[PDB]
Amino acid sequence: DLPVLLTDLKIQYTKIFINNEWHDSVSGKKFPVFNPATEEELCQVEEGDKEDVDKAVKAARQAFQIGSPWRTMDASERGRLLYKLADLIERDRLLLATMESMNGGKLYSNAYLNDLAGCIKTLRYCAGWADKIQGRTIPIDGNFFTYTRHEPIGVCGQIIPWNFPLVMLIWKIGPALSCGNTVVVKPAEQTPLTALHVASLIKEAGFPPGVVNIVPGYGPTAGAAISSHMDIDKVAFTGSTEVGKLIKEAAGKSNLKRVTLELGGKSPCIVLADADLDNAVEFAHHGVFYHQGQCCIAASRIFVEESIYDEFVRRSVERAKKYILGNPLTPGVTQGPQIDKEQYDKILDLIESGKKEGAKLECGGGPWGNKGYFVQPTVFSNVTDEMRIAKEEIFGPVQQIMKFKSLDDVIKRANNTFYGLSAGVFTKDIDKAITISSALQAGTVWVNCYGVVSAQCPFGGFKMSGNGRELGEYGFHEYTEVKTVTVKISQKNS
Amino acid sequence: DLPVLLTDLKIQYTKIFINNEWHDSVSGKKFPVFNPATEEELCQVEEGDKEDVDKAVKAARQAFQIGSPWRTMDASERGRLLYKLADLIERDRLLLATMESMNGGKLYSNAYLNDLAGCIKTLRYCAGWADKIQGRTIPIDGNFFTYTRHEPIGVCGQIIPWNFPLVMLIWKIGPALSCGNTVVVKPAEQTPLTALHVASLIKEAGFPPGVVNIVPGYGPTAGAAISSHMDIDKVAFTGSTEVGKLIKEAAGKSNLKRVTLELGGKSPCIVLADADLDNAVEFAHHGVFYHQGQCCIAASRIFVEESIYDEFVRRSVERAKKYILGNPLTPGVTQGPQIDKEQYDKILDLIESGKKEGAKLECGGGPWGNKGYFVQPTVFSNVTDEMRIAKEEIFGPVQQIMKFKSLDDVIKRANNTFYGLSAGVFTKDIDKAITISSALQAGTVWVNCYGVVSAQCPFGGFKMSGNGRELGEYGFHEYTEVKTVTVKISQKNS
Amino acid sequence: DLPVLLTDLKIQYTKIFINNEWHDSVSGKKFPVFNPATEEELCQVEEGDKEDVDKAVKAARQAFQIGSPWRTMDASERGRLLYKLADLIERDRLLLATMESMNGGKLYSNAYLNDLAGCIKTLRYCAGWADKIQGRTIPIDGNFFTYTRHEPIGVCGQIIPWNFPLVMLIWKIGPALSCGNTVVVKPAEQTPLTALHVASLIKEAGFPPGVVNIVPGYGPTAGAAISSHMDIDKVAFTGSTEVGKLIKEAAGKSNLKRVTLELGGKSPCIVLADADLDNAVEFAHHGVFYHQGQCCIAASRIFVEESIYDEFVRRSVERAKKYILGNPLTPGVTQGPQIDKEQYDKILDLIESGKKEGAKLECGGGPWGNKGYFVQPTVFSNVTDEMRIAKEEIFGPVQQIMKFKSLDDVIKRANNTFYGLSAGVFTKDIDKAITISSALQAGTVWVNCYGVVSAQCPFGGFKMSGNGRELGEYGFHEYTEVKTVTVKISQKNS
Amino acid sequence: DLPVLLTDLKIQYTKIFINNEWHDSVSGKKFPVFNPATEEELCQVEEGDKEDVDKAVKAARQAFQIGSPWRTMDASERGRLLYKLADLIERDRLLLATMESMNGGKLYSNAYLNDLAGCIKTLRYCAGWADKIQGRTIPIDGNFFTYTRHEPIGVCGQIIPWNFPLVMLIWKIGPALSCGNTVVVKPAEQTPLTALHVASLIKEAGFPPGVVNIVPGYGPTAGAAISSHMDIDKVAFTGSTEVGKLIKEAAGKSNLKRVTLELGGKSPCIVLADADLDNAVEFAHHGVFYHQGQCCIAASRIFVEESIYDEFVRRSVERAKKYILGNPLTPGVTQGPQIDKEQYDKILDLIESGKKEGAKLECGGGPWGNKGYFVQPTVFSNVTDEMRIAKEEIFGPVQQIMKFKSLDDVIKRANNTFYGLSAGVFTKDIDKAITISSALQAGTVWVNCYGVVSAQCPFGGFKMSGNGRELGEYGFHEYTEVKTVTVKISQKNS
Ligand SMILES: NC(=O)c1ccc[n+]([C@@H]2O[C@H](COP(=O)([O-])OP(=O)(O)OC[C@H]3O[C@@H](n4cnc5c(N)ncnc54)[C@H](O)[C@@H]3O)[C@@H](O)[C@H]2O)c1
Ligand SMILES: Cc1nc2ccccc2c2oc(C(=O)N3CCCCC3)cc12
Ligand SMILES: [Cl-]
Ligand SMILES: [Cl-]
Ligand SMILES: [Cl-]
Ligand SMILES: [Cl-]
Ligand SMILES: [Yb+3]
Ligand SMILES: [Yb+3]
Repeated sequence: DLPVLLTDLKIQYTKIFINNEWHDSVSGKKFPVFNPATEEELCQVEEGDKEDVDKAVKAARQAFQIGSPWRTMDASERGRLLYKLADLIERDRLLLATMESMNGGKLYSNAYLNDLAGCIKTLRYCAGWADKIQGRTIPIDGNFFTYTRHEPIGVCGQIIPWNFPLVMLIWKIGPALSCGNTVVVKPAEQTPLTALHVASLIKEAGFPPGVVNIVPGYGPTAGAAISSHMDIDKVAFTGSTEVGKLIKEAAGKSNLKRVTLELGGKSPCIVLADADLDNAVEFAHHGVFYHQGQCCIAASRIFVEESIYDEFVRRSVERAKKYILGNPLTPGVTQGPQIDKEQYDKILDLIESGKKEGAKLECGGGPWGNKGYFVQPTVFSNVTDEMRIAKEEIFGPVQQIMKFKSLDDVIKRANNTFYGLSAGVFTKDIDKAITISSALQAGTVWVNCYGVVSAQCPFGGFKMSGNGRELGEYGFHEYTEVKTVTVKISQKNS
Repeated sequence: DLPVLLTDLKIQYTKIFINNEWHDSVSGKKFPVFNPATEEELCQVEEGDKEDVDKAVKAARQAFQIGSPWRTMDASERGRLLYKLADLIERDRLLLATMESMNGGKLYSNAYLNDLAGCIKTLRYCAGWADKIQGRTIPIDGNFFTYTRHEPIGVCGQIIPWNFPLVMLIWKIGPALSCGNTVVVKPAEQTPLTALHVASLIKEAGFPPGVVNIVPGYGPTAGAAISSHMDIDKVAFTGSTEVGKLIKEAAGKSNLKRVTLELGGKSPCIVLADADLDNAVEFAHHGVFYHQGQCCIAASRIFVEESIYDEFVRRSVERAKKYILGNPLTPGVTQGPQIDKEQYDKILDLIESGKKEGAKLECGGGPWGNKGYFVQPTVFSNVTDEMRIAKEEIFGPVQQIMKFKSLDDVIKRANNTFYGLSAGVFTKDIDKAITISSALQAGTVWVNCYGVVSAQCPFGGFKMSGNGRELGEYGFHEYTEVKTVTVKISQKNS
Repeated sequence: DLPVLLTDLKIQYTKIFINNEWHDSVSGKKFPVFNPATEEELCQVEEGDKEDVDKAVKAARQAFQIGSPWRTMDASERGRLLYKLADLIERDRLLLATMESMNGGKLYSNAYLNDLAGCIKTLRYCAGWADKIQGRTIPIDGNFFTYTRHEPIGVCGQIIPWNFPLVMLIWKIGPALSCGNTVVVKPAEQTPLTALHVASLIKEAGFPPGVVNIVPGYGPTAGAAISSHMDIDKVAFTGSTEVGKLIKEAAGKSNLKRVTLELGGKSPCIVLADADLDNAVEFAHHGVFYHQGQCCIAASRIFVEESIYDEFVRRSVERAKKYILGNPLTPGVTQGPQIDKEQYDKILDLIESGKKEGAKLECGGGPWGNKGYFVQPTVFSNVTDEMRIAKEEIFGPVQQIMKFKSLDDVIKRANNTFYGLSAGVFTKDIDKAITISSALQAGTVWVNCYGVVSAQCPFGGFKMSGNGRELGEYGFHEYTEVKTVTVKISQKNS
Repeated sequence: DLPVLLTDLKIQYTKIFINNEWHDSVSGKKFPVFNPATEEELCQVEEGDKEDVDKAVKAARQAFQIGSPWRTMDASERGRLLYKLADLIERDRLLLATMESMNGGKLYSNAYLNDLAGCIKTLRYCAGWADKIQGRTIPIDGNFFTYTRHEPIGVCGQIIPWNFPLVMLIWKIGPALSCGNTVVVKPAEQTPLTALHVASLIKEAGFPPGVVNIVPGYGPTAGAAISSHMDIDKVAFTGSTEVGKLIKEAAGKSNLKRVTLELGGKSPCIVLADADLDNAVEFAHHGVFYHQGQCCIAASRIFVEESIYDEFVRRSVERAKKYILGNPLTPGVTQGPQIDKEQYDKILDLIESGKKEGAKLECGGGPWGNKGYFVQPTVFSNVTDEMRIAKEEIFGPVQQIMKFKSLDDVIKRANNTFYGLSAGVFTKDIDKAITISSALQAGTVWVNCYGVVSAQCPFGGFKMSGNGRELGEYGFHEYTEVKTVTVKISQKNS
């Protein structure tokens, strides 16, 4: 069942968080924060800029110094702190899910049952790794004793998008903190509020000051200050391809800091004639429409074998026509608004390109309502590979359905993109499932499902959908720096 | 193609191998070695007993001493020696395959193309791990530096069966030597000859003396001397369930040495109605008949869904009726003899139990020829779970075919055995393949194939088919002894 | 600080725990449980025997069936249950530490601050591994897809000693449960009480019924029923060498179940002339006297370089003369009783052998008090390697101090034992610390400390001190069974 | 001993290597290649540019296609090919060492005994990993089967410097090929010759065409074509900080290809008063002077405790005054030339800055000879942290020696650099060795030695000395791309 907050949500935490204390901006400037379902201002937040990032980095650098509490405490106690933070987020789950929905335009049902549960589970997963991060002893040639330390990197700047503010906050700080790093987090200008509430819980849990610093503010200002900072050792980012390129360039020009990126995609589904048809239609539908299409792994190209193409298209339209748009906090509402004017304009412009370029509009195709950034759920059939809605990430509720008959050809078409975040394969054939998934150039391939993401699985893109992996055992590698120590000895023995 | 030796095979190495020198038995006694296809003596071999094992253990213990060449050389040089040994076996492949066939009653085609290639590949695989065996550095609670050494165990006694003399020799010494152990090997009394030739190549490759010692001789004498020896750290064994129990008991009574066992099985195949029928028939046929049925992973219970049962039975009989029995060295011969009188008697007695207990004899069912331990390839249909040929490992060319209709029931029937070495599943359904293989209590489960064994895969039994794993990354664990070293330090840092 | 229970301890849980319900013994028989400090009966407990073990195994087998709640729940939820159990033990820490002290004769200060903290930390460590136990995907030769499952083994019988009842209970059930096994636990007849209280918390935490079963009772009865049971897949044991041999023999005779043993030791310390002398004296003192000497890793042979031998002996005697014997619940008491009459008699008989065989009695040497199994802390100097107190594990407060001058010789003397659980090295020289620790045949080697044991470190013996490892990453291997699944595919790609 | 080539070296391979065939440049242009010891031209080589890189990438992309020989062959056969290549380089060791010395200005003794042995050993190490690169099976939440493939990335562009042409060629292609990638290699314009000879051996070994392509040519032309290429998946680079920044920027602007860099350093040694003084002087001397100082790990800041500073300085000068300069092919010659005019000018300009800024010139300080880019081995004492020779990587035979008395302060001074490739610690104190090495921000820390690099150890920089690691188990991660495959199943079991 779906419990709700029984009193009005009151916003309390609006300031910059550095050394576990609340700071005004150095400039004194604040910026507004809006509800995307009403277009109304929720509150003002301190606007961080380069001078505020500079204060946060100095705090994170001090907290990382040899001999500091965060460097010297047991790894198991790092894990304890993360498990306590997860307990506190669970305590404030109603508050946090409500704030996430109100600020992010996110269905409250999903915010409470999915985002908040993913936050809690991911933190608990990360807490468990803290004292299980291990180096090696190595049988080097010669009379030496050689071991490795998988040390924390140091100060990690982490730039977060607006589509999953809480989940992405925990995906970033969970592994970084578990490995022993300190962090300077820059939440999306649209959605700083839940991150600042989590900062209050980081204080309450007892993390040493400066281990986690949060600087709300804008991208070209605070974000660029992070990417180009001379004392940040690593930057992690999730968001647009364009900013990703900006970050890697600024990183190259400044101090060659380590960079990992996750940059969205144009993820394809291949539905073979032998697929469980109803299962494939349902998973591909949710794959493209989840969170109003504002998901990096959106299943935005669905290739269906000709023998079943028309049935797939009809059943997808039937399912797309069943949505209730409105305020994401009202029960029964099944689609909320897009985040803001920029994304809203982008979706409408791409929908129009689909009409003009000759796609078949099966349903939707325009805006909705008198307030809020709402877009009708839209289905396009007979899409071809050269159309804009086939090539560009839309980040809206816009589904593309294509036909194929040659399996060889559709794999090339699925791979013919600079993106490569995820893919789906729907078939009952063992051999096809293994060989197709091996052939797709995508970081996660789902077979007979879609959008299944768990803390135990590494997640990240092939090609221009990004570099590096998050979560799972493998993701923790990107938050460590390996040191080899080689000691001369009189005689070694195996 | 299949090259052959162009001169008569001459036997040269017949003595006990200790400290890289050839020893007569302490007793002076020798024992005969026979060709199972002719029942004629090939040569005499020095008979090792407890006093000879005692000399070999003293040599292996000396070679393992701290400061010795084998303990102090680079791990990478241990690997070099193993790769050189593989090169030398490849050089003597014609000789070794011929000797293996003549002594072991093994088809020369298989001996040359399969056993010898598996020997060479497994050695090269093991050589690659030598300098990649690594311990850990561990973020222990408190102000300590903790690391682990994955040391060699020490002197490993290794008792080998007669069905795959060379392959089992390399499966044992490859990992043991790669990890840095020293070994005392006791080949089967039936088949000492190829092991002694390999000992000549261990000398030629340059292994330090005492690293590999080979003591030919009998089970209750030399083998029991190994299992009960007070200075052997580990015993590894492949052979009968009965001896396996004898070894573990003697190990418990003496010095609590580590024991790993592989003890054969009664491995089942489940063939669902949707299986590729011809593929399933061919793999199950070879699965049961390979090397005259003298294989631990023999597919000796084949459960076939009723809808296709009669077709499966007919096609299996058709395939079983196509064999040519004779001397395993003559080209075109496709089935050789059983190893000796004991195995021959055991197979005939079990075949007769099948007739008496009411199985349907589809073909074969008796002995063959005027010399050699030959048994007609035999197929039984309508087998039921209480018959002796359903319960006891036969180790002969005797195939059992059963029907089922309830998938739930046939999994229980497949699991209703104290054995658990391997199983096969034949289906085109993705879900069935994953769920059935997860549900079978067997160490290796093949899907739409059978008998696929490679150096990269751990191999071993569930339940009374044995303990521990051989080969793959996981197998190397059983040839190391973990030491934790914990050092007090003034202050640790992550 | 050291909080205490503010009301009398009342014993509640005295029955057999099977399927999360409390059972009387099948026989109806109960046995008494005593306080070793007073020799007074505390309560009666249901006496489990073979028929009760048979009920527990049937319950554990049912809970392990494919499709059961414990097999199908998320690994992460297995970890959740373990973290909840740790929370509950932390809640009942005062109760549990008091009961442990009263039943086990264990100083309350240590019981509360060390045993209970080790229980809580080890459980939390084990909970973190549950969803991080992973198999492999393997690049096998040929056109196949090969992966491994690291499955739970199944029903694990776990026999626990009386010296660390709670800690050993958690060391056994923590890893077993984290890996997904079900367990049948047989606590020491002397000390069943804390295990039965933990069983009440296993119920409260919500573990599915039959996942943990606890059968109090005696060794030759309930314990032998476990070792010889035909449907227990693995037995783990900590206790005497003699029973260890009995278990491995019964395991070999019955169903070849997997066995791991930890069997105590005769652990040596080597103190070089350059050692921090006061540091070495203090660590070696606690190493031998901890928990009245009833510790497997007791530092029961201390070899000290001649130049500093007399100073080491004097300082050790000074420290040994500072103890206060009495009831382990009274504050300020620094040594409690031995567990029972058998251990008490054994210690006194070995002390007398030391006197007769010519050791120098520096202090102690006899019993103490009018009630309770108390032994004066005893120090022997000028011990030689042939004396009984040099060879046999004493398990009492009896310290042996020896001199050496040849480092080569003292390493041989340190290694000249069938035991091999642990060792200590005290030196300021880098090279000596690495080379000596590499040369000692012991499972844990401490450098400039002793007795440092943490959940992150594998723990176990070389030689006759046992087989296998507990805790750390490596310990989890012994609670999994590896299954290789190899799937035929049309074409593989790297 | 040191064998030599008995006939004149004849240069044969001067063309671009693509698809295992020799190509002229698309332009027709060639460039000269010089001997740095004589300043004389050795031969002309085809000059590759963007059009040639484009041909090589197309070939490498074709060789990486699903279904190709390199994608479908057994991993073990990838390893076979690498071991065969190592055999062939060993066969041509005299030829290759001579060519390396003549083209690279590298002492023949080192070229034959060190570079060529490192090439052979590193290849054999890499060959062993090929079929031991494994993914995971993961106990994900929900009813799913999840596994990972550690796939090759794809086409890897690899830009090589002139100081270790062969060793760096093998460090790049060894791991890349072992993991299954295809490569486009751009050797230094100064030193293309040995790489082209190795290309002839790649053909001879039987690597499929297009797996290894080598495009000799210049940095701003062929190198920039690689860094900015839209179909190269990863670029690896070793060389200057400045080019490293250029590569990462071009990578960010083009296709966000993965980048790893190794960029030299300013590596410090800390010599405590208790150090073995002669051992520290010898290791620090070779650490700074190896290969005429043209080593990334040059020990270019040596901090010595005041009590022993003057003795360290004298002994270092004594050792530096014992060199024989001349042609690196003549026996007895112990220092060769610098690579070219640019490096030569840079060294002399930095030597002069040392004089002007007030360092104490102990020996050397100017050029040498009438031909060749020779520099006298130069020692500076009383260096301070603000001088250019303290801050800038010199890449010449120029040693800096500094004093300290505060250990806290000297660690800060050691860390006060944007570099971070390596460091050395010289002390006999266990605690100091562990705590100092933990505190240094450097990728490899040697204790009581220096410059010990082996194929089993990961190697790479902290901070602006680069990102990622090469060699060892950890280095192989950077040549794989992780794919998560998650399959819906009816019910999972642990
Ligand atoms: N890490 C090392 O081992 C190493 C090696 C060589 C030089 N260095 C440092 O660099 C300094 C300058 O030496 P250098 O000029 O010969 O080094 P460099 O970085 O310019 O040359 C190294 C490699 O990079 C190539 N390259 C040059 N410009 C390029 C560009 N725009 N794009 C892509 N590739 C390009 C070169 O052709 C060569 O293959 C040296 O003095 C030394 O301090 C370090
Ligand atoms: C034997 C040897 N001794 C050395 C002593 C002092 C300094 C450097 C040394 C060295 O470098 C190498 C070497 O091949 N490198 C390439 C890889 C990066 C490191 C340099 C070998 C080698
Ligand atoms: Cl992985
Ligand atoms: Cl495995
Ligand atoms: Cl370990
Ligand atoms: Cl590592
Ligand atoms: Yb369906
Ligand atoms: Yb010296």
